[PDB]
Amino acid sequence: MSYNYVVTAQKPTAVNGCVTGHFTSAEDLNLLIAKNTRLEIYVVTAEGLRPVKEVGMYGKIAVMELFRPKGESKDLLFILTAKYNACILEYKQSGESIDIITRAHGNVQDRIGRPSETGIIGIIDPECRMIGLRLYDGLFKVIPLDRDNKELKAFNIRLEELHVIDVKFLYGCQAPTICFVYQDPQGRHVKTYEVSLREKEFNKGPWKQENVEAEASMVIAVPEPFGGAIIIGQESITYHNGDKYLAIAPPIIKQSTIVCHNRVDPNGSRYLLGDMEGRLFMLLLEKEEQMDGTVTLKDLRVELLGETSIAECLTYLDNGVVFVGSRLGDSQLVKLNVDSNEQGSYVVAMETFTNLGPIVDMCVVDLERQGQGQLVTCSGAFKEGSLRIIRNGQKLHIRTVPLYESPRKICYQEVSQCFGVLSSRIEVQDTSGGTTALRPSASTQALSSSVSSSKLFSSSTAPHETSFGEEVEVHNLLIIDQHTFEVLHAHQFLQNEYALSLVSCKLGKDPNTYFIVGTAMVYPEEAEPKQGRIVVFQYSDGKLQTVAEKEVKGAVYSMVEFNGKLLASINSTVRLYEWTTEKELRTECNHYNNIMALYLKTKGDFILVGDLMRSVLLLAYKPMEGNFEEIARDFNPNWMSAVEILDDDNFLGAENAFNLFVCQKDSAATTDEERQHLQEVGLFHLGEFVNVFCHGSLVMQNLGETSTPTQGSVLFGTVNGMIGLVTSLSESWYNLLLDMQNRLNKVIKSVGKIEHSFWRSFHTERKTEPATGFIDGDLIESFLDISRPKMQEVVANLQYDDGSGMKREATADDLIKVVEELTRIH
Amino acid sequence: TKPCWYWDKKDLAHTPSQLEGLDPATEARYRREGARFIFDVGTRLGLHYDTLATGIIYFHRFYMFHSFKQFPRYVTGACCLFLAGKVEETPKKCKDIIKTARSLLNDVQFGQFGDDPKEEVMVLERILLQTIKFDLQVEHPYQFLLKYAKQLKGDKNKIQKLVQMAWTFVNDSLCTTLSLQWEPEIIAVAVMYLAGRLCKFEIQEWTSKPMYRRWWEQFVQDVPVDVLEDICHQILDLYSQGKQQMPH
Amino acid sequence: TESDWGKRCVDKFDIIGIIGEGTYGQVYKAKDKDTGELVALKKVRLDNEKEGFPITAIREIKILRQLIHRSVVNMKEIVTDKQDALDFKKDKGAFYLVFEYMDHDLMGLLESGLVHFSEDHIKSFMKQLMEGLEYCHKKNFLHRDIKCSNILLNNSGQIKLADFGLARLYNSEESRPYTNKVITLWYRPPELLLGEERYTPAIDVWSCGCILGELFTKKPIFQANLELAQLELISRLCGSPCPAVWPDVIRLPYFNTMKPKKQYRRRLREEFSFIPSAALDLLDHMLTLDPSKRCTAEQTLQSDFLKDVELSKMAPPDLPHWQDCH
Ligand SMILES: CC[C@H](CO)Nc1nc(NCc2ccc(-c3ccccn3)c(F)c2)c2ncn(C(C)C)c2n1
Repeated sequence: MSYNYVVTAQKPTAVNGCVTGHFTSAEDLNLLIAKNTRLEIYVVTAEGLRPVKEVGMYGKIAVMELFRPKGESKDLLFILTAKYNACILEYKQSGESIDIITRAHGNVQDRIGRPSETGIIGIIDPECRMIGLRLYDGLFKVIPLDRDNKELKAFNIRLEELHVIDVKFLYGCQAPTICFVYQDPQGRHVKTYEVSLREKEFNKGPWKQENVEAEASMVIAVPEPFGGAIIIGQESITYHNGDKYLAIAPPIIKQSTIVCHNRVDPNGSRYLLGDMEGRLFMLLLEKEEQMDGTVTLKDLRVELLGETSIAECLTYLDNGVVFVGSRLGDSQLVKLNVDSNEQGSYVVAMETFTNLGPIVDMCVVDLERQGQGQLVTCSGAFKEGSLRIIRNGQKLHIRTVPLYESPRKICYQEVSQCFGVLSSRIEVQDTSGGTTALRPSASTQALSSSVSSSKLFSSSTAPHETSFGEEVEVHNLLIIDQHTFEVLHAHQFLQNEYALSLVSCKLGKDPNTYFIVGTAMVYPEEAEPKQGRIVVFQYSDGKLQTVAEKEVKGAVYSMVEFNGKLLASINSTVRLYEWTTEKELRTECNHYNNIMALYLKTKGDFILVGDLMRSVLLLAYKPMEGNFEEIARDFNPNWMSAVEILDDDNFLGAENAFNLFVCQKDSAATTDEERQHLQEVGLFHLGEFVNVFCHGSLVMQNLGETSTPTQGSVLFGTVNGMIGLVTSLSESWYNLLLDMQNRLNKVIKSVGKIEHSFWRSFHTERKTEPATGFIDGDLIESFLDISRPKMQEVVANLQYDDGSGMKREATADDLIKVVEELTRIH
Repeated sequence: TKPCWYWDKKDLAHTPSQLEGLDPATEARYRREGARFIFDVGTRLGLHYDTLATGIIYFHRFYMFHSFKQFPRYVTGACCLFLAGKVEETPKKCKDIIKTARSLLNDVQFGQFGDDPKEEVMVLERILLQTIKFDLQVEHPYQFLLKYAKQLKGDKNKIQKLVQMAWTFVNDSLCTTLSLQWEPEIIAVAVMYLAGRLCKFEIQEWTSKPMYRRWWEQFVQDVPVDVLEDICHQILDLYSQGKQQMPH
Repeated sequence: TESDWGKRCVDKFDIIGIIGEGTYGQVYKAKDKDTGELVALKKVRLDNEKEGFPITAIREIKILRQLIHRSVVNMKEIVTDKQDALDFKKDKGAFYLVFEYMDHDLMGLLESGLVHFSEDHIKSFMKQLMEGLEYCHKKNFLHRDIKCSNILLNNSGQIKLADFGLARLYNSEESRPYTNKVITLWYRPPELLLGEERYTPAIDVWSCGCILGELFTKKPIFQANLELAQLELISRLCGSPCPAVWPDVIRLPYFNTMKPKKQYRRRLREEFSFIPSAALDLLDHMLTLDPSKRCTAEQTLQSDFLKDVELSKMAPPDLPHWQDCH
């Protein structure tokens, strides 16, 4: 068996949702911000946000909504986790003591159901009579909000429309009514139903179904003054109430897909809309009241306000202040002005909240010779793309290096005092026949620049037609200085060439240090790339020189230096190249038993291969024979996102299901089969998407022995900005820390009453297994924060065991030391 | 695709054993003893008639590819039965097969099994499988005797007499080389033909085509009487050579 | 000739890797040196010498040389390790069963979450599967073990069955004792959960139906660890075994022993109301408690769902090979 420890170094930073209400007091205006597994509660001041409380939940927050049922003084909070844990929460404050109450809880998972494409949707009735949930295709789940439903029991109504895009509870209906956009073979339609708690079935809807834009995306419930709904698409916005139908199709929105909406004025006159290119719009409901006293929606208007960070969620707070919740870039507080500035913008940024964004890749480098270590991340996307320099301070100190284009890979080249970064930017087919970039960015603002002139694929004769307005990716290699982070150079790759891998190393007997990039030729027609290049560059005297190029019949997904040779993955094939005295790559040997060789890692003469679906494989170079051999494969099937080698026997992997596992050699020679069978000895549900595993530590400022029981440092980066660390334990320490977890879980009160053991259970749509071989360090590190009565309760009847005896009981003041030492690895 | 498992009578003088110096009479004597060994052993255990036959068809085919002077017959027989049991889903442990052999064999005969009987047998399985070209499925005259008998209508007692006498002839055919010369369907018809001539019954009347004097041609196409007469001659020879007489 | 099996050496194949763990040996992927054909080699070890050649392999050889269908995996030949050629007794070498190479296994594709099956895709898949089961059921051979791991699909959209290790012939007029525990619990019919030893060919149908639901949910239907818990899950959906629907349930050994929590009512149509009508009728009939009332393969092919599917269309299932990378 294997024993490992996993802790969070940086909590998730990306904003996954945000709501406003009166949650802490019936009087205060609250802003609740949801980050993966984290809930942040703020109070809205005139200057900005006053933080008041932050809690963690044993689950990914999928639904977050505030509501106030008749009889309550203040808003209650509903949260549904991605594993279908549902709860109703309350804020209670006794002077200085702040705690969160679990009012109702349960798991709403069905034994049979097909998870929907558009994801979990949760909505609440305007009269707070019920919670609607859209978990599975063909079904609508109702939790009625009666006082006695403390377990959140619920029933399913059969839904004929299998493919639902979005649904909201509409305002101003005689009975609870839902308005949804659905897709069947004839296009998309907007249809309405009425919900009966007494009958437990749908009834005919208030207004006629209409057939809407093919890419109709979002449904807006309009307040009672106007009633009805607004449907947001790619080209048009429409309003559907009864016999009333409006449609505005302003050309400005066609340019970028609108992803978020929020209501500014409670009457419904004004709404906020945001799009993927970061633009912020105002949607205006121009009202014409009729003489009888009725209020009719005369027309809709769209007005461009300015630019924000590409926003996942918007929420208007008060006065001219709006909170921009961003998943791909920094979140913001921006003020909307009545008067435009001299550039024509009504939006002016107030505060910027750091978001490490998606961490596509990262490396650890000792920039200052501190003996420590700094983490340089590829963070963000599109106009939010950036590098982040992260060093341990008690807080982390983070420098931001804006790129305005998407970073893809990073590697450090000490000889050149610079980084090499792979990036891609979006240009659009323009009237010239070429393309035009939406904005300048790192690859266009380099001091010196170059473009590949390779003739390898120039024979073409393969037609790829272009339509005006279509997007394309343009890929570059950026040379960036390690002190200033000036873009010294930018190398643009071939048209339709994607840069997928980057290394910096010396090869063979060649003393030069090179940047080597692995490319794949991507054409929309191809399901799998069939052409690719390995390019050897040299950065010398402020210029990047193309040294050698090797054509390959596939995608060079990953490349790694291997004892002076170049090891690369080309689709299925895994290949080792030698670097000749003629400065050309020469193939030595190949391995072909892979579906798709997405990730590579090495140690000595051993290689670990991460396949798309066939998990991890341990390869070996047999030096005497000059070929690859197969040591052992994980026959259990997993979709892999990143892999790392822990030691010569233990191997770490990350699943696309937000899970982590550890495979070990069986190391028993009773049969060749046991040797060739990698055993999954560790299973752990992380809750984050790991893109990169990297050996190192930022706390190496002490660089000293006698500071940790645990050994090894594997840092990892995730899509939600979370940075974590994995380290190994001895059997004795794990059994101690494990036994302590079980004790802590009985003592610590969970938000939503979610069992910790359930949360960390390995979970895919098809399997659920109890966690094994992993210590949730974030649970262990919470021992220090629990009250003294609880601490002594944890250590009761606890006997520590170790090799060489020492079967003794330990006190709580002993453990406060042990955990404090463990809080030092990060 | 699938191998040819049938030879011509003339080809049986060029069995490996014959060329190593075994005379035609002796190879046939060896053939009977080995087959009867397989039969008696399996009967002493609890085995389906198909399992016994499968071992015997294996044994017979084997010594068309190897010589008796280098492969002791009772070891081969035991090995065939052991494999036949696994093929026909009537499995037996090799040790149980060996024990039954010791009960039925002379001490001299059990000498063929050498110092370690189970080993000599289990080791042969490799050769047996390669020899039979891994064609394990075998059809036997029994199924055709019943399939064809079922399509006959008449006095139940007269029909049953034909079936039992014929079933006796099939069991005797396993001792002969016929399993190597003629397909099982032809044998089932041949043993029916013989029972018909001996019981003075006229089978055509029971067939659906009573005027079709060549009654068998509605079961087995393209079989001349020549063949049925040769087979009958070969079956009755065993009785005339031995002290045993036709069952009747 | 092509028919002289067991002599050709495994030298003739370049071994690419090990695709899977086997029952009697490891399964290797290889390329034929002479033709370039990709094959799948399953290793058979008679070195154990406990019982010599494993019966599991004997069944797979005996049956697959007799059975030829587009949905039945083809055993191409049997090859051997290098021969000592001096004494056969010394030889401890092993045999290899050559099979065609199928690109993926259904469990793998579902577990990698890389497949989206449209109604039309499920039609092509279930049609091939049940046509193959019909061929075998018409030849009176029983798979006795149906699982997602055992159904292999080529990228071309062809389907093949590949678990004849636990196969035996069934005689309709003459019933005999059979091995009780034959299917992976997830795809085991209620009869075998209650211990019926004289089982009909319909044990395989129950399994194929479990798959039909799985293709529509992408999650196995009856996931349990213990035989009683499995009967409970089946009962929660199909209804509790009782003489009202299964008149011979009292004849089955464990009926008085193994009771579910309640006498549940059948809800199969309610919990699967998101499935197309033609498919739901196929599922409801295939997941019938009484094996004598459970539909056969020929009847499944003469269904509104699978009857009018053109086998030529062979719509490939959807695999997102490039989008997955990022
Ligand atoms: C059915 C037993 C299991 C199912 O799983 N193995 C099996 N998988 C076959 N084909 C499916 C298959 C399974 C695994 C991989 C794989 C694994 C690791 C790395 C690279 N590839 C694979 F690329 C293809 C296949 N094709 C013919 N056979 C014969 C032996 C019947 C087969 N056997």
